[PDB]
Amino acid sequence: SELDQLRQEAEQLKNQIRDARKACADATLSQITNNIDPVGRIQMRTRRTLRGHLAKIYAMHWGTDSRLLVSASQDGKLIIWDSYTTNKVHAIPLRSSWVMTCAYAPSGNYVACGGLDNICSIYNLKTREGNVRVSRELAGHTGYLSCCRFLDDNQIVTSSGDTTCALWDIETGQQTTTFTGHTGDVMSLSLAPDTRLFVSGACDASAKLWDVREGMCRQTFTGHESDINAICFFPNGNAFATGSDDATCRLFDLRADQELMTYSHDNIICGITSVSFSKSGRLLLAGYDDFNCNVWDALKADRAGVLAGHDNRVSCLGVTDDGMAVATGSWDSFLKIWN
Amino acid sequence: SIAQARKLVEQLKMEANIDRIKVSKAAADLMAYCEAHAKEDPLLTPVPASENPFREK
Amino acid sequence: KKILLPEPSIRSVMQKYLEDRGEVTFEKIFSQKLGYLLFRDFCLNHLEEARPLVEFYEEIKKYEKLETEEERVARSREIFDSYIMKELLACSHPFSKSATEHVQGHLGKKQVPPDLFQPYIEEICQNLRGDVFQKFIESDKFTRFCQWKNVELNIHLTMNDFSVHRIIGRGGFGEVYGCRKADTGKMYAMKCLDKKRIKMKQGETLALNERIMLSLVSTGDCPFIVCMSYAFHTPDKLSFILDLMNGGDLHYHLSQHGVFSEADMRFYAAEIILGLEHMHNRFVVYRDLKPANILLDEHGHVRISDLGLACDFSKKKPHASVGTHGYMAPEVLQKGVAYDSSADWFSLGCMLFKLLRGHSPFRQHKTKDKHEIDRMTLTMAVELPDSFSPELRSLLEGLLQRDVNRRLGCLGRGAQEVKESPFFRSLDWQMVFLQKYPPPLIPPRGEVNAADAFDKGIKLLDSDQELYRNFPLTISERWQQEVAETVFDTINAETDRLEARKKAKNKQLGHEEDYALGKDCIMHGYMSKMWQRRYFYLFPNRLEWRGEGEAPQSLLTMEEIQSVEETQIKERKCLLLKIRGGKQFILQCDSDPELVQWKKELRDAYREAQQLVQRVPKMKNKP
Ligand SMILES: Fc1ccc([C@@H]2CCNC[C@H]2COc2ccc3c(c2)OCO3)cc1
Ligand SMILES: [Mg+2]
Repeated sequence: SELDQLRQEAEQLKNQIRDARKACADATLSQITNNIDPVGRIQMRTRRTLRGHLAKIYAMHWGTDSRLLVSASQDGKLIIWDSYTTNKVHAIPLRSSWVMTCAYAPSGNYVACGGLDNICSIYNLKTREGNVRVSRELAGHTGYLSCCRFLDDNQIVTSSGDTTCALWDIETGQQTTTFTGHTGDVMSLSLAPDTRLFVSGACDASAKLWDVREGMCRQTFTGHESDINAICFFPNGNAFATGSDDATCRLFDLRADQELMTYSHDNIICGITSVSFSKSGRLLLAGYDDFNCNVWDALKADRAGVLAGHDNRVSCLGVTDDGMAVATGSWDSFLKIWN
Repeated sequence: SIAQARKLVEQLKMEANIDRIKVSKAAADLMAYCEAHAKEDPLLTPVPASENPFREK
Repeated sequence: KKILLPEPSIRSVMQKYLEDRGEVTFEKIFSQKLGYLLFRDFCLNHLEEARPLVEFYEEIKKYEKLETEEERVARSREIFDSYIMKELLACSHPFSKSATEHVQGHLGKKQVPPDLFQPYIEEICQNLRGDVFQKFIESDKFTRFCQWKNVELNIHLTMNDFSVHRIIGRGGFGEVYGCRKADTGKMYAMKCLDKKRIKMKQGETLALNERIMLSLVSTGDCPFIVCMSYAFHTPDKLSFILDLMNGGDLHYHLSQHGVFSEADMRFYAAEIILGLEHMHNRFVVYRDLKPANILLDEHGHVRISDLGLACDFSKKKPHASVGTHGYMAPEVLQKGVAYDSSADWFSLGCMLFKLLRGHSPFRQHKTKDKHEIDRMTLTMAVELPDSFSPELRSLLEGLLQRDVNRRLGCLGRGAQEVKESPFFRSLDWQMVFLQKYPPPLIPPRGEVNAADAFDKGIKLLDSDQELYRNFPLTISERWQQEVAETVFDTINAETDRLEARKKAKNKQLGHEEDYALGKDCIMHGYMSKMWQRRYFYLFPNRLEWRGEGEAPQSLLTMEEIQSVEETQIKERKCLLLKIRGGKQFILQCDSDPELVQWKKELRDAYREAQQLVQRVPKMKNKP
């Protein structure tokens, strides 16, 4: 039939892609990195505890100044903190209690958040009057908002449980591009350093590389055996890491078009909730449902350290742009800055 | 059903026809990136309390 | 002892409570006394579009009460030629062509019945329902309705709520006292039946049936029945709060005064007839009409009392032979023969005979054997003496027929037949109803033992008290009427000031914002938690609470909550919340509508939250 041919040629193209990928697999990253010294033991202390949320924390995002951060909570608020003094700059109660994500505009002028309301709300931080007010409610997804990241003050990418991501024009309130392809809830996204590309991780156990301008999917990356809950780009933009419900993180190279490494331990059986790289890319920090953040050697795959300071799930984390600190957020309602 | 399967065929066509580099090149570039920025990474190369805003800067 | 209204935030709970019951409609609120009073205040003082509609409504309501046709001829003219009429005829929503044509048609012909303007009332109300009502619901006059309604629905009377005075009656099961309600100062009769005695003589079913019948009859403000406002009880007493009648019964007074003339009888018969008509219109047969059951007030006006033997015939006409023996109709004496209200028209004749002669017409020579009195009723016709006038004779011949088929009051028009007797040809029944006729016997002030009937080993089980658990009652119409005629206006004025002062003060202190607003808060209000009294805010995923002087710093997530159950603590119903960690959370509410609503909303909240959180990968618990 017609569906007979399409289906068998699509499976034939998949073998072709797999064949081409294997043709590139001439050496591994672990072989290539055998001669560089181990990282040794990464031991950080808690420098700040950020106290204030009255319930579980679901997300956090650092400011580009490496000082202010926004966090979102089960208590139905965003709090913006000064990590240096621990003082709250703003505490923003939300219209929906079911918030799940937040984001800080690179300029520092806006934050965004959303969740089960299926809306990405934008909050103007520096109102002409002086207040913090909701400046735009981006409606359009037909499922929960899982992640959102600003490109500038008038563009944001969002991911959703409706299995799509989208680019928005904030002024018009309209989706400029819709990114369709995932066959499961999209759980996380990460913008490439240039913001021409981004990657998403879904409950279909795959990650995808999207062209923001053209709006198409360029590459699809498989390997994980369960939900990808978290994704992050390597600092130079040519690879990214994912963290999954299968208790592994993995490194994927965009130009070799395949997985380079797996970060796992037989000890570690719980899911990963958050991933982030250190400034140089050498450390991969991942947050776990066993209350820890494990620090991996991105090049050699050994675990370099543990940040063990929360009494429930580490639900989110982020390294500052200046490299100075990691923030971990938790179901215990605290954020801690480690250094 | 039939529109969907053609849609998937054309996507896989796009994905299949791209230029790939050897994992040895890819891996070498990542390693080289890390070595170049190793000393500018404070979580790797711990800074003096003086330079640390969470201690004594 | 005075009434303290709840704070206006009580509206959060009360509006949901009332709305779940369908009690927030135009008809349901407008037809309540305090509802009408708060709605008219809103329309008269806070909404121009509605003001003249309500002004006119009230003019028509004053017109309806005008007693004489001359008054109504004068007033209908004034109303049609009035400024409000010209407002309502010259505006955006005027009266219809046919409504104005109908009224103007009757008006031009000088037929001015009490319901001349009923087409106008109906059109007014069709315009008050819709946007004007919804605007009332939004206003703070509905908030005040919620505050009063909260108080109504949390009435738990005890004896300490009454200042009880002298005894004004005595019977087999208890006594009646003059008393004053402390809330409002309203004077009432308190009939305290003794529970030990009730089980002794086995008259619980009589005590229970009196309550049911009183509630069936105690609406509509009948001037000729002793009606109930409240029923309550204490460990050993059943108590009815009733219309105060401190003038003794017609048994005492008949015996004191001796027999009454036809003229004096005609006063009592008229007032009794209107009392019966009331009950019969609510499908209640009284069954025990006799002079001991006719009370007098301070002025000599009479009311029917003691509904314990009465019966509802709206669904099942009775058959049992119930009553006092000189006064029971043929169809009642015959078991198996079902009867209805016809039973009372026979007992009236018997009783009206007694007032004249001094004995029931079937109790010849004071014959005390009950079988004698029964067969007399059934077998023979009564020979009414030559003393009696032809009109009194046609009356009693009519009322004492053995055939319901040929008996006065039973030919398909009821009281309107007994009212038409030539015996009552002098009476204006409107004047009777309005109690305008001079009574025959003004009782001597402060007389003793004027309402007495002819007449430690026992323990009350918890099974006995289970008979009385649905005994307490409050007749809404009665309590709202009592409050309106006493404390409503002044309490409303005091509360307005007390809330104004709290607003100003909250302005200065900086705390202006309502934490409940602009969010997805479901409901809020005070409760006590285990005891600290906190203000609570329920949201879809959590319950937060605060003290005074700060926004909430503590909460309980819906995913933590395993069950919400009712629980007794020191004779107070509490909510016991079971929390995930084998932990407990107990809540105490300040009123019963709150307990009910808080239990409902928490159950809905946590069930629905836990349902949802489970479909959300980032939010749910994983292995
Ligand atoms: F428990 C009992 C007390 C008294 C009796 C009385 C027995 C004699 N005949 C009339 C009976 C009702 O007496 C009254 C008197 C004043 C009232 C009243 C009823 O209701 C409003 O104010 C019956 C039962
Ligand atoms: Mg019978």
